[PDB]
Amino acid sequence: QDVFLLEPLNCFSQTFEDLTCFWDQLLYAYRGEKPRACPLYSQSVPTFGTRYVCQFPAQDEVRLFFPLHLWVKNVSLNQTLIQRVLFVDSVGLPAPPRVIKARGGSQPGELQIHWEAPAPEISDFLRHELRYGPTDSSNATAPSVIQLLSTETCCPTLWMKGGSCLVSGLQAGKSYWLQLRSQPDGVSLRGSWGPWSFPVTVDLPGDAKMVTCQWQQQDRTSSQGFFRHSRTRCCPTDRDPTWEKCEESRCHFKSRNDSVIHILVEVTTAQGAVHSYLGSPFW
Amino acid sequence: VFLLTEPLNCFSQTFEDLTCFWDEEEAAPSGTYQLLYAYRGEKPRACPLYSQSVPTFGTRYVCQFPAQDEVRLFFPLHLWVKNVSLNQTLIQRVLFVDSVGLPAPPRVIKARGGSQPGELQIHWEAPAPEISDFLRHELRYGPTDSSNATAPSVIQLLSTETCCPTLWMKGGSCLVSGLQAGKSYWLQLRSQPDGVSLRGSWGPWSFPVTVDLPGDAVTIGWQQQDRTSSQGFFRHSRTRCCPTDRDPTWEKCSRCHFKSRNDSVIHILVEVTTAQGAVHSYLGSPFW
Amino acid sequence: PACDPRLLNKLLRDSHLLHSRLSQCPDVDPLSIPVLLPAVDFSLGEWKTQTEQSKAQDILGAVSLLLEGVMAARGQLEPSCLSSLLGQLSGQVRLLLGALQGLLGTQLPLQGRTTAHKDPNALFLSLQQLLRGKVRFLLLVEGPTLCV
Repeated sequence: QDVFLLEPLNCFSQTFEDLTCFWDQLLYAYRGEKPRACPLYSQSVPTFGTRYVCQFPAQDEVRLFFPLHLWVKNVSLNQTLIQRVLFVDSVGLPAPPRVIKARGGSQPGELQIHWEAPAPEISDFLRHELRYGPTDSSNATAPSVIQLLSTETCCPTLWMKGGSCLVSGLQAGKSYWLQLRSQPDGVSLRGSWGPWSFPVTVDLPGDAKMVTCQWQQQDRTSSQGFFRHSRTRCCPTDRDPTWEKCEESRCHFKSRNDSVIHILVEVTTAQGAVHSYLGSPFW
Repeated sequence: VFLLTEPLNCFSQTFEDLTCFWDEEEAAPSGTYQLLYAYRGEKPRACPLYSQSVPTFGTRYVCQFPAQDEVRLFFPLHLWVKNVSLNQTLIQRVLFVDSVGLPAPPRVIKARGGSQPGELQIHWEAPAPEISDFLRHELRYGPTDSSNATAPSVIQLLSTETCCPTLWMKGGSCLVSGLQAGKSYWLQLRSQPDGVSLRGSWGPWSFPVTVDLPGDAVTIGWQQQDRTSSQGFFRHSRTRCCPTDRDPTWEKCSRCHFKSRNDSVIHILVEVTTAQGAVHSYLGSPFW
Repeated sequence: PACDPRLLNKLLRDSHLLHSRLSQCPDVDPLSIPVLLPAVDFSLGEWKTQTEQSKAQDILGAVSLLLEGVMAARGQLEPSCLSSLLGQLSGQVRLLLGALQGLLGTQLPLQGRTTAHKDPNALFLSLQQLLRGKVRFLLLVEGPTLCV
């Protein structure tokens, strides 16, 4: 989506540290004080109107949980113009998550989305959501499926601020482009859903007392993988996945008793591409 | 406990009282020994000091402050021995009473065994006046049947949750699991200050209190033994709140034939009384 | 507003980060003019004898006096790294005050004991204490009592 297209007056805060009000000067006041003019620039565009936009200096002026009164004072006759009373608390339009670097770890349909939140100081308040669609897009922008990022035990905003999640339900196969957007929860901070992220073309690794994994490779291909001994301590992981060389269809490795196995079979052709067969974990 | 790093280590049990000392191996005659205190720039006062000659370890000089309201959280406390004539100072320390307190352990640790099969409802009454909301309590549950040279001290930090401490009736009762069922555990709780508002080392453990924790359902089977009077002293919990009231709030029924109810957890508590009148109760795993 | 525990934790964490960042940044020499800072020593004894209203006005006065001290503090710190730090601190205190006024109510501000401090480290420490002492205790013990 677009940062400006998200109402006589429109305002939006992407980090609750900066605010930007626009329509189509822009005098604003915090409770009781002498009004000041927000620095305004004219973004003239033939398609739309004049599109007057100003950005607050983001210095001790985006104070939260305070009523802000906006009145437009045009230089024509200083008459009454567009007005809006807003809570910078309650008009948040948070920036989308960045550095998504999502990988299809854990379950074969599972997609780990460990992201570095662009705003690290408010990552607790924001309630993110994602939209993921197939690269083919057989129905244009019809697949707007959205999974809310609640604070479950497997999708929290863990540190190294950033966060992580374990959104599931994504079918195995074609690489999925996904954009996350952030909106304040509403319990303390309120606002509209943030602009969508840049569509990142992440992929998932398709589909397929010692245990032998009897797998066969196709013609003119390779055979390699890793095995993560995460010991199911926590659902999410850090940015760097664990790497463990599959040293011998006859791969042999030592694993903890009654522990989960994060198996992976990776096939790369002569040209060089990602083509993997992932198997479900076993206890 | 007194001795439990700083030679002037201080000791606060309720954050309304302070007491500290200097450890001296050499015995000295009474006199020219006082402990002075001055919150920031307050006029220094002479703490009431008595000499305690610890046997085979030296002579302590513990003193206790006169009144309890004179204590104050969030304030630098300077403890120096400054003499115009003697010009001698033994130990130096500047400290905050909420950065050093070793608050008292809970006094009564009534444990009813909980509702879960292997469970321990520690409904302590929080002897600390108004800081039961700012003390990360610990516990040292461990059986007394084995007494080795090294005491096995299992530790749980009692993280505050929706069904754990910081509740009124002050006090608190947090569900702690992982204990052996029916092993007649004993346990004691320390009170480490929260680390955010109040800071300091762990206070002394409590008096080890025996807990007649009921056994598991697998240990009982309902099954009846010879000369046993079993009572169906069950509780019909409606999934309202995991922590239980301080009083033993519980329900009561050949077979009592309790009627099942919707959207509630069915708890069965088996109470067995022997010919001697001793309670030999076992618990069971709740079901939907 | 301030009812959210995550808001209080975020305020505490941000104040702690600012305090840590002040130490790294050099040239923190104190100014001759003092900065008036609130009265943050709470005696555990006078916490049952004070009702909700008195504690509310005391905390509001504390946070407001902290804001006035910081505003003077920024004015004190010549535009520099240590002003950027004081600007971030002023933002922190303003956020806390705005959160408190939503739940606890404006009521009537009151003035308590007056303390004078010299170095900005004192400002950061006192803000950390306010988010550790009276504010933390009122928001953690009288939470359900006062929010509704």
